[PDB]
Amino acid sequence: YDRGVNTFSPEGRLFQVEYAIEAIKLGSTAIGIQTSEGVCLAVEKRITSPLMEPSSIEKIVEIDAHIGCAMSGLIADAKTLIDKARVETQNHWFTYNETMTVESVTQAVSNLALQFGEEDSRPFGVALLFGGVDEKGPQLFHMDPSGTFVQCDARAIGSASEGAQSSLQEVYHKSMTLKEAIKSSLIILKQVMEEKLNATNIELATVQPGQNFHMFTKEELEEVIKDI
Amino acid sequence: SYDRAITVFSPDGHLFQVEYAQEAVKKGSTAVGVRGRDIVVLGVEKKSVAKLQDERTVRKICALDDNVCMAFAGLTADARIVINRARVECQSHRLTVEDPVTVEYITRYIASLKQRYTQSNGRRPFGISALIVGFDFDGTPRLYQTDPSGTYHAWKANAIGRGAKSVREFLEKNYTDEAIETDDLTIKLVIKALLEVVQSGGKNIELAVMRRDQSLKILNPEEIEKYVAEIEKEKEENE
Amino acid sequence: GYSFSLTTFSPSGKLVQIEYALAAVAGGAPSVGIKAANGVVLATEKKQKSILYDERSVHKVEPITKHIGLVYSGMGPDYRVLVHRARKLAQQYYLVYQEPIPTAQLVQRVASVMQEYTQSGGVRPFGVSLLICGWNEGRPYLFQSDPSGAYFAWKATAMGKNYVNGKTFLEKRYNEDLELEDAIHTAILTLKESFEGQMTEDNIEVGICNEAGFRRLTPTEVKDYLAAIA
Amino acid sequence: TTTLAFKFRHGVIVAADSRATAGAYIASQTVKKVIEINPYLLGTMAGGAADCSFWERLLARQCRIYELRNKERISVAAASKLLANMVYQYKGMGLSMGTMICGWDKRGPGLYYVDSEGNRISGATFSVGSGSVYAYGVMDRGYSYDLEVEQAYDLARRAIYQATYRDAYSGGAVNLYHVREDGWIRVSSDNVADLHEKYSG
Amino acid sequence: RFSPYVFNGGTILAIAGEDFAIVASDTRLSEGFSIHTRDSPKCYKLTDKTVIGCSGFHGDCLTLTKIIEARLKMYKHSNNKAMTTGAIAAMLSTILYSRRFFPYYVYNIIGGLDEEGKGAVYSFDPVGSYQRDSFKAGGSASAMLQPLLDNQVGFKNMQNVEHVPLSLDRAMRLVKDVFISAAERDVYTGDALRICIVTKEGIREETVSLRKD
Amino acid sequence: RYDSRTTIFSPEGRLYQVEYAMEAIGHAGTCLGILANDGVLLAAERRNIHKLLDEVFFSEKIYKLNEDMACSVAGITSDANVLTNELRLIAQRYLLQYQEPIPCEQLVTALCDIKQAYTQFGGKRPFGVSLLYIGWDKHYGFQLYQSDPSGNYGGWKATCIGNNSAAAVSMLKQDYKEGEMTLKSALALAIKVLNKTMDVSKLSAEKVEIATLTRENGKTVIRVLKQKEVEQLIKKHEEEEAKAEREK
Amino acid sequence: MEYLIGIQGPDYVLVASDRVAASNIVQMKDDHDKMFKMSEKILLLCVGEAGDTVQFAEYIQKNVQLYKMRNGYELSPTAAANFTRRNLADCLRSRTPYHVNLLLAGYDEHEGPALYYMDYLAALAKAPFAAHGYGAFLTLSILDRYYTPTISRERAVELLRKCLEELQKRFILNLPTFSVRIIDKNGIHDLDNISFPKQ
Amino acid sequence: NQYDNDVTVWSPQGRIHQIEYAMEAVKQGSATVGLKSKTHAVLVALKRAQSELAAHQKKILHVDNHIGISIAGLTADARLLCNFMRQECLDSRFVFDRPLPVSRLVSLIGSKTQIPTQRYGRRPYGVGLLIAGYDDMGPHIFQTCPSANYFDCRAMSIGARSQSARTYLERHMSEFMECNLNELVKHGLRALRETLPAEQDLTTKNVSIGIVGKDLEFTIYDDDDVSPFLEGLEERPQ
Amino acid sequence: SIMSYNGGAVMAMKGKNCVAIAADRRFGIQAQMVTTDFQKIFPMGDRLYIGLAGLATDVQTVAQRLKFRLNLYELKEGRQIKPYTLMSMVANLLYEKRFGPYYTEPVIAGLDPKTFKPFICSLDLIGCPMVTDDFVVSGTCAEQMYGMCESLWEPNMDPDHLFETISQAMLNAVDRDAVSGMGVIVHIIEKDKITTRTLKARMD
Repeated sequence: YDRGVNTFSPEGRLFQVEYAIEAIKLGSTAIGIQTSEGVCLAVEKRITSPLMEPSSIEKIVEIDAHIGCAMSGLIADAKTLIDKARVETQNHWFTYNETMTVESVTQAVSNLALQFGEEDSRPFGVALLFGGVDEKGPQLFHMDPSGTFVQCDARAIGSASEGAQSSLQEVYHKSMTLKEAIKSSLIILKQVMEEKLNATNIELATVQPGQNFHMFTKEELEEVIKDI
Repeated sequence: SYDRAITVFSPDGHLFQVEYAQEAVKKGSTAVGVRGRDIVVLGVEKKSVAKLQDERTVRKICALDDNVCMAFAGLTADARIVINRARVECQSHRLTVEDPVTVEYITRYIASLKQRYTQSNGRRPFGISALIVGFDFDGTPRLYQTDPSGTYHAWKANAIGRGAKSVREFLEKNYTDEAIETDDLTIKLVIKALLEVVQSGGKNIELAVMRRDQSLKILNPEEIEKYVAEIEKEKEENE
Repeated sequence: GYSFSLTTFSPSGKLVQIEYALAAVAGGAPSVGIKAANGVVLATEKKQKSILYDERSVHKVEPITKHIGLVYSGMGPDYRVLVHRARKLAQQYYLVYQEPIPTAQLVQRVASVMQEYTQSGGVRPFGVSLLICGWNEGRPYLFQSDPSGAYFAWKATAMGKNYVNGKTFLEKRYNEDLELEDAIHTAILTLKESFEGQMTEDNIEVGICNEAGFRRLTPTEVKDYLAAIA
Repeated sequence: TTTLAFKFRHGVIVAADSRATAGAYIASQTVKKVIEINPYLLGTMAGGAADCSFWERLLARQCRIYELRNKERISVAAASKLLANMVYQYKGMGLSMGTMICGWDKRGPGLYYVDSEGNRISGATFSVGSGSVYAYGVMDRGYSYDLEVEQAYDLARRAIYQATYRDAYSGGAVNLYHVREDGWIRVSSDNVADLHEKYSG
Repeated sequence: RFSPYVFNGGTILAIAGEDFAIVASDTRLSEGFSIHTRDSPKCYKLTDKTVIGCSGFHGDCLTLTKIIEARLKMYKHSNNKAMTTGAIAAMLSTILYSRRFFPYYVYNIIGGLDEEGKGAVYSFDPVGSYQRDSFKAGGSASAMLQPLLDNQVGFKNMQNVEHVPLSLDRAMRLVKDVFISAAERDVYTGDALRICIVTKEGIREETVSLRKD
Repeated sequence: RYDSRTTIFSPEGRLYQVEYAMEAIGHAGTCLGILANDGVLLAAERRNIHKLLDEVFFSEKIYKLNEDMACSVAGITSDANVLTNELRLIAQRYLLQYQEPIPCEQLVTALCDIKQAYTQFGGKRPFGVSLLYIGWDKHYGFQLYQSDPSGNYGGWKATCIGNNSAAAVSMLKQDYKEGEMTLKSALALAIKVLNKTMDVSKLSAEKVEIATLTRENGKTVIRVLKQKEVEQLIKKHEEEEAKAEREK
Repeated sequence: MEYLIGIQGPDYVLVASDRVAASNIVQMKDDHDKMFKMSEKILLLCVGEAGDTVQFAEYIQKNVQLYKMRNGYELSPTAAANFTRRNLADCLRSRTPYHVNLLLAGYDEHEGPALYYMDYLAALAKAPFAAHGYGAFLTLSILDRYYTPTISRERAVELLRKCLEELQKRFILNLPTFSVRIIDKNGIHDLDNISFPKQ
Repeated sequence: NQYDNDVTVWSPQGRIHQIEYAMEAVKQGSATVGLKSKTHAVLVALKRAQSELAAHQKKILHVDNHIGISIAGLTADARLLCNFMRQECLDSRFVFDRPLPVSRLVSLIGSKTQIPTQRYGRRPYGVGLLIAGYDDMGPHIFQTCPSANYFDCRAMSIGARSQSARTYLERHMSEFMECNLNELVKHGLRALRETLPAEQDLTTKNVSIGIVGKDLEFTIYDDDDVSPFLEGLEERPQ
Repeated sequence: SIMSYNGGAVMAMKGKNCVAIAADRRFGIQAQMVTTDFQKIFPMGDRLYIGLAGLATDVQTVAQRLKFRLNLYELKEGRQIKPYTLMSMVANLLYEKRFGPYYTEPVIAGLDPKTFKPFICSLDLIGCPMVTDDFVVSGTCAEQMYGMCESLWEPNMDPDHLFETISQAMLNAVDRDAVSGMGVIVHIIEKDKITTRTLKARMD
């Protein structure tokens, strides 16, 4: 039937948004873990050429000085959602003198994740992970092209999604620490990627309560690899 | 096999009409470009003149601002609009903000213009792919490229056009970890790379350089003939 | 598969729907225009179905300005649209330039109106071709438009049913100069060429352009010409 | 109201008073007339209270988005230009705004002056306010480009004191900021009645 | 011809305590040389930790109060929490500036507790500039109240007087005495005195009569 | 198939509606222009010269457009009159703005941007019109240009477009002159080329048209020369043909 | 109020302005520049209101540069002058009129040098010399006295010095320094700054 | 099947199939149960987990101080009707300075969802609203449907396998008007446990309870205050 | 007034088979002159000119808008424009700015394009046309120009005495005006040729 978003199935359903979830599946993998000491985050780069400059490939962007991000799926759809999410926290600070909470960021983002045929275009092709430290401690969230917003404790999306999530439920518990969960993460990464893991295949991002700066690791990452 | 609309996802999640535009790039002329120590350079593969026309109207390399360059592929109808549009934006930026325009700002504009142009039906996407070169952002040489999907992206060396795959594999075995200084050496790299042309006539090359402080310098077919002579001369000594 | 829309081409040739609209012109009533040395004669064919129809209700020869007349062959209800368009467009010249619009100038503009209905994509073109006459600056004029938007200048022509007989007739039947009266005698003779019945003062309808202006004939005037018409 | 700003070898000095009146009635004595835009930009409040407060906050909303997109701080000449274009659209509608833009840049120190009329100019020394002309005399007599750091602190603190003495619409405390290459730093904030005993001896 | 403004009188007082805040106003509503009513308090309980006062043109005071209470609910269903005292003061400045070229003729003072449990007072102007103070007096009798509170609370122009912080019980009799002296010399003041006290246990109200002339 | 609107792309991948438009130019008339020092010319073919017509305009293919430029035309007449009314209105808009004539290239790019824009926005028919350009300016003198239904153009020294204009280019390269480019050498070349394309014997002067553009004392006159002086140009070519076979 | 001057030569154009940016009593800036390089052979001088000078003249500044990048060659000084007049006259009958006074200095390869005059009501004029401001009254009769159409560039700087010293004598405003350009077949050359030891 | 493409096209039997398909989208969501006494209207919903460690997606959501709604169906049309719902409530507070009557709020929803069921270019809203409220005449339980037929009811259960909850409510609807706040709640969550497969139990982490009362503002409980409600239950009769 | 902001004077006069038109040369703001070569007479085709006077902004603006509409007219029609047709064209252009009017008052002079027949007319600032048989004038110094032309005009005049009449009319009337002068240019056109002369006037 499908061929268009203005159409139902006899059973449910779409059949158009279902195909949008399929477009995530050929993206790169990405893992974020929520822990009481702070939210760590990891991703795989998949660099093609050595002539290809590596830092032009973004997977972690900085939404605000206490909220990180991680994406998969279509880059062309992603750059629009990153652009608004920076503005929405910025307007909220302009009219309230405060920082927008991590949950209410994604509410503003999901409000045009679902506008695709709801005017008076296609749905987007990108899934997102949002980590941040607001007044309720550290938070980690996840959305989809269907706008279904949810909270996750440790999520992994992109390709190797099911292969990560099965292994990731084995090691997670409530009383983790931040330095434990970083090396707990990239053990899963080298199991699910195809290349030998080095300092050029992956990158990290951690946010802490007292360390609103530096959602990043810059060649201290080389030290974490030999601590495997 | 529905390939007849741009707002439809495949059941394995594709946009084939975006994918079909990039096939139209591969019927375009090749163009390469590297960045150097101080002097950037790019070269094109110019097709044969048909003996009865003027050749100052077949312009394939243009400048947007006084310090940023441009090389494209695809089809010249869609290329002329994007050039004419981006000349306005790099000029209007200077009015609203008194700086010169960085090379990174103008590629985000071209990509975002090609971005929003993809999404609506009845707007056939731009089947071109651009190379943007400029040592403009405070003495720092950069080169980027675009894509008909609308994804700007940074390389250190590049090739487009018909059979760019041969050239890109050629550069990885040729672009040394030695950063090629002595900028005629860097020009000798590109002229040797374009000497592995689809035809390599020798008299069909137009190279354009920029020494990061001057304006654009189109080379002349006597100086470019000198560099082709020393490439064959130095290659004969290797035996 | 190309014969259902208008905004696309055929792989070899031209637009299909405009060619089908020209087939509607061929299935219309016959009409003759002859440019004489001093005037232009228009003539058409007006047969009603029954005896019941009044002949003095709807007219064919129709004035646009005091020196510009106009006939057709096609579909009558589409004709009334672009007549009323050509009326209002002729005044807009006169409001600007304070001068009666020359006959070359309307046909620039009326064809640009018939142009616009050949656009995309939910409108149909006209099914009417026209014959436009007028005596501007001494020399007369006789033009012909079409639903495509082209426009020409005939010495003499014919459109409607059985026009190819009337083309071959007037090809043999034209010279460079006759008077306005002898043009009328040969314009009724070519309408009689393809006719079914007794041609009376009500079966035909004739209008002329003198240099003294445009006028259409009364039935008494059209009787006396058809009386002793060869 | 009296503000002043000057740049020298070691950065930019910003100083202002703290009295806000309403006709002949003093509203407050503790008005912060130097608006802290960023950790690297400072703006003043001279002519109109809510007008200078709103549009500079809207400028601080704008420069943060520029930093997130381009991964680089905005230049001082750029932030002065963006404020000039926003105000010019409301020209003649009755805005009062006479602020100054201060900050370190890749070109070095930066000092621009912005009116509600559209007078975007650069310069070395400026003084804006009702008691501004009382400050141009005492500052220009003591100004040098090669002043010391502690000497320049005593110059600007003296110049506000002489302005609040003659003018009636200037008083309160004397704030003092110092723009360094890394960022601005608050120096001190002294009451005039304490400076009166120091300067008289 | 038609003029869109009129003056209604009123006097608003706020004092930021160490762990409290006191907002007081009279209840007289007047116009010209007439008394509309003797029962019209200017206090408004926004949240359990924030009370606002509104003076000036009364038709704008009714409008502006209803705009704020709508946007409190719009914050809460969008953010799952109530606004702070400082967030309301930041929001109100945008609302007042939004009609810059047809202004509200309203003087505003917001008193309430911060996130640390201390007093906070934000004064305003009709166009929307604000600052945090320790005490402000707004309205018609504002010039009769600021010089006295500088003496008692701020201890200005006093020699060899120690600075004990204002207790709650001492602050009550200061508020009750300044309005008695204000009702003698101002004509737009009298008939009652509504006092609101914001603590960490809720909001208490108290009414003290004044002279009725 | 891929028979829909101009959007979309084919796979492999190209644009069929543009190809159907550009190929359909071969069913049109015939127009050409030649190299010249101190001049430029155009030549064209009268089609459908049936004897019941008037030629009240005496200028059908050629449209003097600005003051020092004209153009030929080939394709659908319905789209032809739209562009010529547009293109004259472009040049006067430039002249209103600068008080200087339009310099003969950015006129062409202005039209080709319009002719392009119907290929991207749906759903419009692309213009099925190709046409030439002749003109003089301050910067390059005499020029030639070649419009396409795609919106692409090119500057030529001698070209031709129309009905049988695939073999006429071969005679132009066989009779390429350079340096020597006088008008009488150029007019004599043009009547020989139309003699190859048109299969009508003896080449009646009522079947052709020749328009020239020279430069005289700062005026840039434009000559659409009448049928009396075509006769001395035809019989000169008839004379040169009979003399050329005397060597056999 | 402030001052401009426009001496035209046989193959050069001599222009000069002042460097003052005063605010109602005080003189905030004494090295202000009023000279706008539109192109490599065209200058622009702008005198008017507080905001309309920078907003309008930069709109013309960036718009002529667009013509250069897009066509590949440069505007003539005649067409560049006559484009500016079109922009005031269109924006005159509106809620936002611009109140500036201009004069244009250009050199052509085909027409030689050129000087144009512009009012705030957008009237063009082709003049052999021009001036603006209140100092235009005292000085242009001196320049009318000693002008020769066949004058050398050394006499023109000397005639400029005569033209400025009487403005130092009988004009109430201060005006100490005066920046000077010159335009010839090569391009815009900057001459030395003109200042005044008064007493 | 050729009539089964648009909302505009009638069938040759008179049944528009696109409205019939949006009814099936309501059965994709979980079950939820609403009921009322003379004084208290209680709606109880069932959460569903996405993964083992993700949070459970919420169902009951606050609208006004006297109205709260439940949800079933697409989350796109959930927040889309919610933002229309909250806007109309504060307008009556702003204009009339009274709370809305609950009955005439729902008539605005039926006028809202009617237009995308007739004009072309917009799908119907696949959604399953259950509404509890207090006007001046006591509690109310309303349900809607994507066919815009809103029903007044005294007990209702919609969602996946929600028929087994309805059969429980029919043989206990006489008991509902008289009981207090306490067992009225656990009359209601005895109905949800028949919409469960018999191997798992109604725990704390998967259920929400919202109560609006005659003197009680609409309050949502979750995961900690459910334990005073889950006490005093029997096991499943297996 | 706004008409008295820059001054100006335009005069046309009909002869036997010829027609003459004249104007001043001074450009200046209210009391200060600027230049003495300001064009106020513009050619519109052959043997047909136009003169403009009033606000110097609208003099240059209307002359460019009218040239815009003329060249589009002479390309849709192969013929040139008739003098009556131009008068109807100008009056349309002025009346469109009915409430925002251009501050100018045109004067049209020319011959017939086919015959030899002269034509003169003038318009108001909102477009009321007015054809005469002897002379039309416009500008600030209107009343001085009426006093000279009522006495010096003769019905049938050769191009010699037509030149001397309009010369003596313009020299004596403008010297009585304050804001007009600094030279007078005269166009005298006829069927065979066009003569342009400039007169020796007072430069004070």
